[PDB]
Amino acid sequence: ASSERELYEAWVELLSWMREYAQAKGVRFEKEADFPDFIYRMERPYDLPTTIMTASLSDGLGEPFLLADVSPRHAKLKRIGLRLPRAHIHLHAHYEPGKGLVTGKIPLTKERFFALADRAREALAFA
Amino acid sequence: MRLERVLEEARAKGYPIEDNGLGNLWVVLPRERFKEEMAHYKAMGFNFLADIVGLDYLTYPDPRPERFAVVYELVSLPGWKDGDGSRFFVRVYVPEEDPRLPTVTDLWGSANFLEREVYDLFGIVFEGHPDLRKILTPEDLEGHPLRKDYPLGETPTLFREGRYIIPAEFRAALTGKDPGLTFYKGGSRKGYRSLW
Amino acid sequence: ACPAYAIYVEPAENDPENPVSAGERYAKVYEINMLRCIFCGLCEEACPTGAIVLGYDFEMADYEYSDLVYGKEDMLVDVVGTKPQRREAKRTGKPVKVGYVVPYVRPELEGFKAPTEGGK
Amino acid sequence: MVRVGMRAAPRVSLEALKAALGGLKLSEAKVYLITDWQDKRDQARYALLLHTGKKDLLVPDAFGPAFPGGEEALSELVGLLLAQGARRFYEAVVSPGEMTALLDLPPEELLKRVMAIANPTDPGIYL
Amino acid sequence: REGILFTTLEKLVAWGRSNSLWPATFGLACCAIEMMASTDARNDLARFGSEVFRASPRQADVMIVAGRLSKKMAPVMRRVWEQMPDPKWVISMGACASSGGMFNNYAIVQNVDSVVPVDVYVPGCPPRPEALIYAVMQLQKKVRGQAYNERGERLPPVAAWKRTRG
Amino acid sequence: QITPPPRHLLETSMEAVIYHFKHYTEGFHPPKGEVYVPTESARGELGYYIVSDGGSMPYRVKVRAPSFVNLQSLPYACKGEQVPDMVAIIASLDPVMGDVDR
Amino acid sequence: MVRVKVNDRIVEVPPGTSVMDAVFHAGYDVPLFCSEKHLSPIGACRMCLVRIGLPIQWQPKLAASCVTAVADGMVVDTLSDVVREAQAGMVEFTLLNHPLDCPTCDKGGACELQDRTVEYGLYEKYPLELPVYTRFEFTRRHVDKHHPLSPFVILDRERCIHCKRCVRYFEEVPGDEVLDFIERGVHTFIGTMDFGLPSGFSGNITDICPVGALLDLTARFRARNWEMEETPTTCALCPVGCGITADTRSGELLRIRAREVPEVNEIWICDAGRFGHEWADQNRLKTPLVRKEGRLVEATWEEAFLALKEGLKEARGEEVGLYLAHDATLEEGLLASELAKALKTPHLDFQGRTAAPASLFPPASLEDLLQADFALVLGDPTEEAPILHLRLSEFVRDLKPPHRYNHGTPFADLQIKERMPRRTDKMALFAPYRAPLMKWAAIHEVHRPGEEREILLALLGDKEGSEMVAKAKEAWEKAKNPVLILGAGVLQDTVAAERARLLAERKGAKVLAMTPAANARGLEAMGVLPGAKGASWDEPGALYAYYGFVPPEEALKGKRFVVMHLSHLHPLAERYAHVVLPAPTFYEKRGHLVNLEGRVLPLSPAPIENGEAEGALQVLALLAEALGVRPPFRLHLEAQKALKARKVPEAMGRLSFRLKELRPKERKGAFYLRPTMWKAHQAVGKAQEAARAELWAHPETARAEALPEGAQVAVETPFGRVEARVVHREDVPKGHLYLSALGPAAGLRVEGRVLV
Ligand code: SF4
Ligand code: SF4
Ligand code: SF4
Ligand code: SF4
Ligand code: SF4
Ligand code: FES
Repeated sequence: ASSERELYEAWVELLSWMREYAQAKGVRFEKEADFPDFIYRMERPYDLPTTIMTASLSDGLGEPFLLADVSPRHAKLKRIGLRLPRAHIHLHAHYEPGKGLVTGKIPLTKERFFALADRAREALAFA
Repeated sequence: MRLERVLEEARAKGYPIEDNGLGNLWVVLPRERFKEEMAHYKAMGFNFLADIVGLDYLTYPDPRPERFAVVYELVSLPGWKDGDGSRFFVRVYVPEEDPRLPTVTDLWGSANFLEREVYDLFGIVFEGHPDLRKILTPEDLEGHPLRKDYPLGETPTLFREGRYIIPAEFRAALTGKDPGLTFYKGGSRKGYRSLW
Repeated sequence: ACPAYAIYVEPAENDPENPVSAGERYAKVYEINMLRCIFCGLCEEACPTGAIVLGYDFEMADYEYSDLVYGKEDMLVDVVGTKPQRREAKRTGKPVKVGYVVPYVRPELEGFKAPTEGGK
Repeated sequence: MVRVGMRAAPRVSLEALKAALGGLKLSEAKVYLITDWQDKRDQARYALLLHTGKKDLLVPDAFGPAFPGGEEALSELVGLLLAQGARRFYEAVVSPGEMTALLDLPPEELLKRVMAIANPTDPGIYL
Repeated sequence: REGILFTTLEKLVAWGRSNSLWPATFGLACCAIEMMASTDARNDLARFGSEVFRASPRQADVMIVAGRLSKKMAPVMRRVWEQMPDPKWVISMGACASSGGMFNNYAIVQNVDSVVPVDVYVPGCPPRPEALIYAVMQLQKKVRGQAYNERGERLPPVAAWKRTRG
Repeated sequence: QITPPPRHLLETSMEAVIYHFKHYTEGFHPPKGEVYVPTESARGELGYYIVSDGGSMPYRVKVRAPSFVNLQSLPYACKGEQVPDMVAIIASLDPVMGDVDR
Repeated sequence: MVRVKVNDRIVEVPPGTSVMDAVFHAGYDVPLFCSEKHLSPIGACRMCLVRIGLPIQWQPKLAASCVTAVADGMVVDTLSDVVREAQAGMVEFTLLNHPLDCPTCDKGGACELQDRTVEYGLYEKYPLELPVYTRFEFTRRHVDKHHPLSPFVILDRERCIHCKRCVRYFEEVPGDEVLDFIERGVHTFIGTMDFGLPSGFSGNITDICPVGALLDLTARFRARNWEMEETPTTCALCPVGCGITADTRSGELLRIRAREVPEVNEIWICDAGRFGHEWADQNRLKTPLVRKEGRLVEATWEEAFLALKEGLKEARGEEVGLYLAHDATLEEGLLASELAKALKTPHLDFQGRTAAPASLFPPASLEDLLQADFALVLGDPTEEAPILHLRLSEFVRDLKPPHRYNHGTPFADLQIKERMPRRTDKMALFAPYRAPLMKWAAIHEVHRPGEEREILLALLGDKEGSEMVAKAKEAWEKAKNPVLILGAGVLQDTVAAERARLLAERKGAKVLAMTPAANARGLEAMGVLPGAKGASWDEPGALYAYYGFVPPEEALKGKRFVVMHLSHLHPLAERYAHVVLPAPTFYEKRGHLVNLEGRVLPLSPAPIENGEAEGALQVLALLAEALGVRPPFRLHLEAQKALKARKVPEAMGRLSFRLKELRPKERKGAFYLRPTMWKAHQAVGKAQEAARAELWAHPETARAEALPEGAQVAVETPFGRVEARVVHREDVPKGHLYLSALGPAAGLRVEGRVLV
């Protein structure tokens, strides 16, 4: 259906939170990779709101501890994903209408993500 | 019809018969039998002599009998007196140190220019020719351009501030002997043909 | 894809703060030797990001060899005219008049402004 | 094939060539002024390869306005070659790196390459 | 007297020479066909003053190198330049002539400016007939003293006026 | 191997990117062998004798230039004819010297 | 030998051959990701699959030709439809999650995945049907991107196809485990807890990675793989002369890569040679300078030659210095020799001249090193002759040179199994500090400088050594084919080299001499050594001098005429030199060198921006003109003729030359000049902090001498003034300070001081 749209919109919203945390704890954030269907679209028209697909929070050593990704424009089984490297931790969120951004059945709010990234910073970050 | 008779005449004396599945035929005559056989070929009804195509196989991946090889193209026009339409090639190998070959000028006047061209482009002299005079390359040009030991002689392409290109070191294309930028080439980049 | 090897592309690394391309790479130096260029259309054909596309201006006769190497800021869609045309518009004070009209611009030329069949 | 003169010393190269040329008649000789960058002659450097057919003469990169006294030396040189009856003048455009190594290739390859790449040139560009 | 030595007379004769450009083609390759097409009933260089076409070089001021200049032709064409009246101009038409083009090889002159002093270069392959007109108008304003390079310099009216022929 | 992938799936498929890149840089490598095909152009029988070595670039391309063999018949054609007619007999032969000199 | 049949061809092949090598030796082809030359084959990419029959007895499942041994009379089928369809399927699985970066990927055209994809993928399915490339229409794997693992290497975890090449190499070749996977499943990825990437041989993975995961940061975003102009040459940073590729485009240095030459370095290069190229294209001298107003001025070659004439008008021929660099070619040495013969001067030398020549000893080839029984090593291969370490790693593991097939080095050597054990009984290493190789040498003793001679004496048996030296002596007496390996510490102390000569002659044994100078043995072979008087490169004995290198500050001081022939500009020249001239590096030179094993090696010239630089052949010829003496050499062809007259074998040919003469000098021992892999002139750009100067001190004596663990201490040595980070090391002896000698002046014991 059309929920996809808001999902990408919601996806953009997610990025904001990430950036905010960067200023809070003074930790390095990096834009990892942009959309291929936006680089390699030559004349084809493009309606998506933002051009960024993958980003991450890297520690002082540059090694990431938190990764966030969004599904491409034409792929099947679209989702938004989160991963903690080296910790065997994967989260798979959808956008359910009325509820909001939810990890499966459980809502994914700003506070939950802030806590998760703070835990990763305290635990996994080497320096 | 006369091409089948050509094949039957050649096979009896031990002449190799080359064929690709595309409709092209080769009959390789040795140089001794070359002149008399091709005289007979004109006698067999070959009105038209299409081409004299010389080949220099210096950089060919696989070895060949001799470095140079000259191929004549014999045809019989279907619309003339008794026209069959049989067209085929005759290849004759010519050594690097023996660029000799009898002319078919006496047979066909068509080879008057054509053979001259191969003397220009290859070091191959065609014996008995009225005039073997350099045709295409300048009179003061030294050597024979189309043989592989003769450089193509490229010039760099020019840009703003010292940025230049030497095309020979810029080519992503490979030759047959060029190994490539990876450890090896297999599959499609070792030779590729679709099965219709 | 140039049969003359007439295009020089020095690449460089994007600055995330104020980027130039969408990926991690851009063209620091992008030159074309109009005296080497033969105008095939193979470069437009091989561009995967649709950056290089042949246009419509033919009025690029100039006097000096070194003046016929067109640069990046001499070919960006935002530019209006050819090198001698723009130079004459500056040493003359009169804007550039292109010597052509087209029925439209193709979709591959998104952004390229041109006179269209009499719409203006 | 002989090599006279020295790199980046226009007057030394020119005087040595004066001495070595002598009474050699150049009616059928071939003069190859080797340079780089077709268009920009104001900073140009030149080698010289003179192919008499019976013996050859090599001058390294010491001519052209690129060196002090080099423009007047190239003018004197081309005027000298024209005085001796030459009509065939040639200019080869090589890569900068080629200019150096090409004088260190064996004589046969250097001479073949220069003869293959040389362009007919008007001595008026050097006078 | 060279079209010089009076403030009014030199502008007058520059006007005259500019609109009196007598193109002398030296048709070499497929460039030459696109120059001949610049004479048909869609786009004729027969207005600005270029109607008459004297094959003799003793009679024309503009020499248009239209095509690839092979080395075996380089002196012959050369001599036609030497056998021209002195107020003469030379245009290099196309890619093979202007630079070595795509034929970057043993056979072709990699810039015709080697043998003849070129006035204007006109890229294209072939340069559109309207582009060849553009180059002849370019040369028109060049001989008027109305032409400048990218570096700010004004270009002299006649190339082949600055060379020691030999 | 012969066609680069369509331009729209350059942003969807990896194999498309690899094949587009490779096709337009390296090209394809036809098998080792020789071939020739006849056609009728405005100046006669035309064909390319192509010797391929299995590499991206052909080992040799020989051209049967119909204007090359068509020109051997000029001294015969304009033999005994008038002097002014030598131009007409040449224009009437229809030579394209881009084909002859080549 | 065993007979194998591939699809139409029958091949003799030695028994231990892998099926993959039998296919390629037979002339056929098969995809290849998991396996690599000199690496243990393990069936991982599952690309090497063939069909195998051993009676017609076709195998049920496809055979892994990378880890299959061959048996007599076996049928190998790589063209059956099943094999081609399976190979295309595996390519599909491998490219499944790839990041779509080819056009902007630094790997570009020289990417094995690209080539094998276009080779074997998309089997001919049977119409002119509209074909589909990929079935994977789901979300791809996304992980961390463009992550610099180290100042030389960048990491893209998305491009990794999970081969084993970098980790296989890291365990096998250097013996330095600084890389391995983290997780499993499809979430597997490469990482490290050793962040500095400490191993001195990490760069080779840059070349091995069949994808663009690990790329060279010093050559990231310069040009495309096909665009770079390749110059195959030989590296003269250290005397092993590994075969390198200098990739340059538009007159500047882009990238250094490996050139395979199994005779000396197999396919491996050290990080110093490969990443330490920033200095060549960056800042170097292009115009000759002349002293006019008691200062330096840009000058023509003419005016410099005139000043040269005048300065050497009143110079007698026996007081002139002829001093070349440690990397000077055979041509240059032979001409300086002949020119000091004509212009009779006893003192000519080169930069890395040892008191005891390397020519004393018989050279050994590296494959002999693989076949030896023992190796008695004194010095640090990692720093004095880096790639030796790698060859010692074949030596310690019982590996031996494989057979040479029709496709060159074997792709799957069954001789290399994975996780091979390393013998502690095959070698005995003595260094002044605890080297990484001491891990594989049970017989090992950390000594102090000037102590080697005693270890060697004890190995002879004229005195009694430690427990370790007794074991080394015992194994050396018992060994049938031992190798003696002498660093600079031995080669710079005349008596120690003398006892080595004695020890290596008495038992028939050849020597590997890790000279500080690359072409030391060749210049000795061409006759570059001082005479009776003896103003060598470090001595101020001469009155007029020509210098081709950087002399100690005291060697310039006092002279009447000093000319340096440099590539970069040195303050010692703008304060003590009268005429400076530009020289091309070894990167862009052309000539020959002699390996530390006696093998001659070619130098091809690189399209780097030399400026108006000229080779020292031309300078010495031009300098003798001012002296009256006529030169015998002008060019490289006449130089090569005269070389062949000097009986120097063809390229790759080993030159036989012994020499029975020693030139000893005292060493005032307060500081040590630790031999360093990193060379001083390489401290530019990304090696700036890697090739930094260090001062190693014992924690007790560092603490007593007030040297903090991180402090930048300024040190003044005869070889210059440099600041150096202090490192506390509990293996460095008390009372000494090991200063990182970033030049080919290593192994010397010199005076000096730590300035405040
Ligand atoms: S149109 Fe010009 S730049 Fe583009 S590929 Fe062709 S000749 Fe080269
Ligand atoms: S520039 Fe193009 S049109 Fe002109 S001669 Fe050359 S190939 Fe023909
Ligand atoms: S690793 Fe190879 S296939 Fe992958 S993006 Fe780079 S060039 Fe393309
Ligand atoms: S990073 Fe490269 S070399 Fe290492 S396992 Fe992955 S593909 Fe292999
Ligand atoms: S080991 Fe020595 S010769 Fe080899 S690459 Fe390193 S510095 Fe150069
Ligand atoms: S499985 Fe990788 S090639 Fe054998």
